[PDB]
Formats: sequence, C-alpha cells, structure tokens
Amino acid sequence: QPEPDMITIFIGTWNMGNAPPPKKITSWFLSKGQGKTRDDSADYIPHDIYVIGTQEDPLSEKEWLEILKHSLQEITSVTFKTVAIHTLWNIRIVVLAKPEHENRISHICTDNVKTGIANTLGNKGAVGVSFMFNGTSLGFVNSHLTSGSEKKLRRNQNYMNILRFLALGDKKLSPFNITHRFTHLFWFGDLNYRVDLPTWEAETIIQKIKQQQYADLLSHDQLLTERREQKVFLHFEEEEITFAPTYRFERLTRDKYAYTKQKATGMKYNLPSWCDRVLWKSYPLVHVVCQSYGSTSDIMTSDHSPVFATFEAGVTSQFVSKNGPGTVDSQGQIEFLRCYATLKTKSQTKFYLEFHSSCLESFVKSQEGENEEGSEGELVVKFGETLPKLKPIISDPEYLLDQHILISIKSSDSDESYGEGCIALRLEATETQLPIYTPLTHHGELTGHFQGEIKLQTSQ
Ligand SMILES: C[C@@H](Oc1ccc(C#N)cc1)C(N)=O
Repeated sequence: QPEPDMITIFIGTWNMGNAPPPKKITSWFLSKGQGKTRDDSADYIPHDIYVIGTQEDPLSEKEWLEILKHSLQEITSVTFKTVAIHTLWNIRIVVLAKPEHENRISHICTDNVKTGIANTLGNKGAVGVSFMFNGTSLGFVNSHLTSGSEKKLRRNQNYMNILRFLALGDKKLSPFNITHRFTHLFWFGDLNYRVDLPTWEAETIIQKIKQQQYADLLSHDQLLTERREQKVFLHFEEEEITFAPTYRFERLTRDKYAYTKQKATGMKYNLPSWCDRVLWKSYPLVHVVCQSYGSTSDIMTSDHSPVFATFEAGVTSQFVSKNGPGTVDSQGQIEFLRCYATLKTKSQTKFYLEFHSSCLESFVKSQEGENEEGSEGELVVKFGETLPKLKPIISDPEYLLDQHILISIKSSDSDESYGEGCIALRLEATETQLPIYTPLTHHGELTGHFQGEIKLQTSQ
C-alpha cells in the first residue's frame, strides 16, 4: 500500500451562538451552500483529515464528537478516528482522520492561549492542534478574537499573542513561533473582523448582499484591509470570498440580517460581516490548493452560518536510507554563498545564524556576520562565504529537494532571535549556485530579509 503524496483537508469554523445544532449538519462537511462549493460527484469521497473549529459551543466534548462522527459516517460510510480534541471555555477544535491514517499520524500536540487582561480575560483566545502526517508537519489554530466593529486593533493584538504563545509542533524549533513550525498551518475561527461602513448604510449593505454584489463590501472588510497594510496575518493566504456575510443573522431563518443595536449587543450595531474565516500559510514551493471556501445556507440555529474550506495539501513519506536517519550521508551537502541579512533593528550587537531542519541531525550555528550600514539607514549583516556547510542525513534528491531550512538571525549579546524565515530546497538545479530569499519576521512582524545563493549537492 503506497504512501500518499497528497491528502485533502476539511477545515470548518462555526460560532454556534451557545445553541445546540440542528439534527442535520452534513451540508457543512460536504462544502454545500454559497461561495466556492464542492462538486456533487465528490460527496461520497472522504477527506483524509477533518478539522472542526467551534466558538460559543454549548456542547460537551462527548456530545459534539457523537454528532461529528455520526455525521461523517452517514456521508462517507467511514468511521473516523479521533486524533485530538481541545476546548478552552466555549472554543473547541476537533481533528478526525480516516482509519487508514492512524499509523501515519504521530507527535500530536494541543494547546490554548487566553487573550486580554482582567476585563478582557475570560472568554476570547485560541485552541490548536499539531501533528506529523508521515514526513509532513500540520498545525491548526481555531481562534475567537475580540468582537466589535471598533476593535480591529485588539483583534490584531489577539492574533500576535496567539502566534507568540501557542505551544505547538517541535519544541526543538526554539527560535520559531507557530508561523514557521509547520509545512502547512491553517488558522481559522470567528476572527470577528467587520465590514467598516457607516451604520446608516445597513440597509444598503443588505441590498448589496441580496444582489450577491460583494465587491464594495469586501473593499471595506477589516481583515482584508489590515492584511493589505501588513498589520496582521503577514504571509498568510485566503481564498477569494464569494459567499454572503456569515454574521449576524436572525436565528431559524437565513432571510434576515439582525444588525440593529440592542441591550443584548451592548448597544452595538452588528453590520453584516465576514466574521468567520479560514487562512493558511505553507512552506515555500509546497503544493497547497484551496478546493472550496463557502458557507452553508441550511444550518440556522446560530446567528452565524458555518464556513467550510477544503485543501489539497502535498505530503512526504517517512524516508529511510542505508545511512540516515542515525548518521549523515556524505554524498549530500548544502552550501550558502554571498549571503546577507538586512535588518530593521536600530541596535548594534553582532549577529549569527541558526539553521534548523529535519534534514539535519541537529541545528547549526554560524560564525558572527560583519555589520555594515545600508545606503538607506539599514543594518546589513554580511556572512559572505563564511556560512557552515550543512550535512543532510539523506542525500537522495527524492527526499532532499522536498526539505526546508528554517533560518534565525540571533544577537550574540542576548541569543534572542531578531528574525525568522524559511528557504525551500526545491531548486531548479543541483550543483549550481542559485538565488535564495526569505523575508524575516519576529512575533509575526517583518524585521528584515535574508538573501544570497545556495548550492545543493544530492546523490544524483
Ligand atoms: C497520541 C495518540 O496517538 C494517536 C491517536 C490517534 C491517531 C489517529 N488517527 C493517531 C495516533 C494516542 N496515544 O492515542
């Protein structure tokens, strides 16, 4: 039985509005309703992995697991295995996988982050799951961010706290936050970003939604605008939105948006908004294709509609050679030429690099670089031809060209990372000097750039 080189992943996010679901929710898992929907001809084909995020979930873990598993069994005739379930307050993530994947999945991690302080600590935050699927690391974050049209900055702060403090994936990757630890990272939830138009325009907005004319609404979506200004979700992708706003509906119909201020809303307007979202970030030159992104039309227990997204995601096998794992393979090497880091920092310490990759027996520290002044005020750290030669565990190009090197640039004085990035080994050529490039981030904010050349030797 061959190991897969592709799997399909279902991502669901639903704010349940503290109400039990209806008896049938299969349309959610089938990607049926509005937006980019799944072909009918696929309905019996199970996804490999289903990741379900809920917010304002009133059910016990047991109650929801019974509904989920029984739903997927009705659709696919497959009894899914529970990979992980984690709940913080009313925020929950469930990971289910086809039974054939049970012995491909390992290193399962769960964590949560509570956002805010005092007043603002008590119901918002995130839950997450990570695991290895054969040679591929997968991370999943379900977040319920701060509500309210005038709190986009709070939401951006909630995002930064979640990506700093959520402890998933390989702890040996100590300089790297979740935005660098996974081949594929999926971040979804009730992110609570709103359509930022005047309150007086409520009925106009509703009109536009009834005509399926979303362009003038999406141009005011706070998540799109904040992402465009690099305030949040830097280097993440989102599929084009082609479904109606998923909040705020009158319960038990989808015919009505309930936007007017009420005691129950703290006297806040809830203009129709795309609160409920799915974004991803994959390592460079890994296959990832969004095959659905939409909302259901027939699940009306909540003031939110469920959102679905599905993905084709490239995976690799758990590779064994005569040599590595357990030793190096001297027919392989990774060389770096003419490399330099450009940093935004106003500080003056020496810097060194750390290289981390599962293709190495352990991480590698460089010598310190040479600081120079850039012509526009910047710090340029020159490594020239001084970087160590990296010794991969396996030299076979079928393995090595699928790997990635994580780079941290660290202060000699503090050993704190000033920037993190990733380089793909999926090169156009081996034994050839080729340009490489990654942006550098720290706490998910842009802090600089790393560029230079690479020379990769494989056994072929
Ligand atoms: C840590 C956990 O391992 C698992 C659980 C579920 C799957 C699946 N599918 C694979 C591995 C355990 N000890 O049960």
